[PDB]
Amino acid sequence: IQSLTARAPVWLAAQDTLNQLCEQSGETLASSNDVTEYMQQLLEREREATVERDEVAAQKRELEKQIERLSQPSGAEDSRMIALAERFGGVLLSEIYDDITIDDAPYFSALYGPARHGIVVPDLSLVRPHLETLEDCPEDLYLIEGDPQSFDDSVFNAEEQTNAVLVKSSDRQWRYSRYPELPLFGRAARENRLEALNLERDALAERYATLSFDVQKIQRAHQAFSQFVGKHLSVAFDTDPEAEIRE
Amino acid sequence: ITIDDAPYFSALYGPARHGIVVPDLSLVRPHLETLEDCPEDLYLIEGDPQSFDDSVFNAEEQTNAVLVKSSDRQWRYSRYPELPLFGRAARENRLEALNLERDALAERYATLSFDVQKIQRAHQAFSQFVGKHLSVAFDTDPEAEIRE
Amino acid sequence: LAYMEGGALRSMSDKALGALRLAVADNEHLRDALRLSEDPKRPERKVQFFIAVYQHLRERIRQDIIRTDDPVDAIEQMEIELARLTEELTAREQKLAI
Repeated sequence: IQSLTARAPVWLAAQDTLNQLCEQSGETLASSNDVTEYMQQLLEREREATVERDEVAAQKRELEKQIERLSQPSGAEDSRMIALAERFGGVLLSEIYDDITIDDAPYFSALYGPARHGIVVPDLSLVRPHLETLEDCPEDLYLIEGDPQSFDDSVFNAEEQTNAVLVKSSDRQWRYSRYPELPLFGRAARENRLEALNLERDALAERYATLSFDVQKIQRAHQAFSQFVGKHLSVAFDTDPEAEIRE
Repeated sequence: ITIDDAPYFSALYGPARHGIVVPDLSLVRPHLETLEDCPEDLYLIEGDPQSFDDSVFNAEEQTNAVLVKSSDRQWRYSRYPELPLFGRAARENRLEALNLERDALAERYATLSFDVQKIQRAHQAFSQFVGKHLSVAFDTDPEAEIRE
Repeated sequence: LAYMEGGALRSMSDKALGALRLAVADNEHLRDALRLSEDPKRPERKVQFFIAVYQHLRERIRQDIIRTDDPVDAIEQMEIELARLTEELTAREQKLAI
């Protein structure tokens, strides 16, 4: 009786800890081997959830990068377009066409092509010296000549076609710009579209948070099981003393 | 095309780097309205595919860059890219380097998997011991008590 | 604890009450219930205090975004909320900067 009594409290605390740990799970444990397979299932769920979480995070990061790219000063290639714009007494072409209608925006964007984002500089000789210096700039920088406040439409070999525009960029060379959707020009409702991107990313962030919480919960369950087994295995699944002591 | 001038050719061509050498230009205009899946800024040039004459540019070479009079009141500045569209030569050594990195990752994964296998085996041995010899584990020798 | 003498139980209870003193400093109703609970001739008050804890812990659940009636199971939901609010804080900081 005294030996069983001495053994008792350890066994009782072990039983209570094990019952709490198992009930926290949907399963009830019955063996050390069974605990090991539960650990294996925990590892499987963890290695899965982490992959989904990372995939969602990559999608998320792409979404915020896209949202930022449309931010300032007027959503464009502002990484270097900024310095390229204020360093010279010019104005962004996209900003110049900032207020164009959503309907004329695609037409003008197709008409202007890769030069939509160009910078208006009436001289073209201010950039002539600095050209050699420019090593950190978009692989294709675009500049146009005219009055930034009242620039006259760039003369083009344009040829409008159904929802598109052909153009002769140089002798024997044509660029065919199909009417884009949600264009560069007309950057007033494009702010509304980056708001729509924020709305879209809201659900992505919600799902990422759920996945991260699941990962944390699985990690904490695994750590609790580890601590358990550290303190617990010696008496796990052993016979009940209380009944023996009463008998 | 040579690796040396390939970045130069890419910088000179710009977005027109990706283009089709159609010496007629007559199959496009009727089909132009018929092109919908084509890239939005489709680029087409007139030249002989057998001997494509050098494309027309008013090109000035700056240090690792170029300036081209793309059109009236339009001067375009470009820099030299890497892995240019021209002179690909299949760039097979880049594929090989990527394969080397992937194979190194696979080898590392194999080694880690083997280590995990060994650790699992040791765990199962420990579990087996504690399942069958835990009760008498570390306890004293009964032979002395028996002799006493 | 069924196999531990009363003196050690008194000692653990004393330590726990000392901790509760600091823990419940802010609250007034829980503090008053605790201040009542130490009379040794009214044991049920102690039990009541526990109820008063859980009860209180339930009303302040802010069930608008939480559901678990048991506060012990709401720690996960608060952790979820902290993670979500950290994300929202990052977004807000970026927006303010721009």
